[PDB]
Amino acid sequence: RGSEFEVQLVQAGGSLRLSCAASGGTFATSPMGWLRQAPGKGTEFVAAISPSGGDRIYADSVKGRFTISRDNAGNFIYLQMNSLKPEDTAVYYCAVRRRFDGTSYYTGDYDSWGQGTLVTVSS
Repeated sequence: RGSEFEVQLVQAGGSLRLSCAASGGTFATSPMGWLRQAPGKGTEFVAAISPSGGDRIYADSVKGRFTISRDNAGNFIYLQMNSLKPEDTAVYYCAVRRRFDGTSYYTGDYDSWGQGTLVTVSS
């Protein structure tokens, strides 16, 4: 479903797998991430994965519940969301790291890419 973006309804304690695709290995060289915007809130950082697949970092509010991965051709990254809370209700964006002014946790170094996904968690 959707309106300006894709929509996903889930129930608390459920799981969901977001996916984000490019063409021609667009982000084979780039570090990647997921950002989210909860209503009223600024964009926050969720997870990031390096080109090698192996430097994965997590907002402490998703650490241990979410996991990030990618393919090797540079076309896909996934966000595997488990133990969903109603606190996780937000619009989710995959993002390319295009600048290197801060750490890998810095939402400012990321550009959202493609089309967001509203994940509503019903208590």
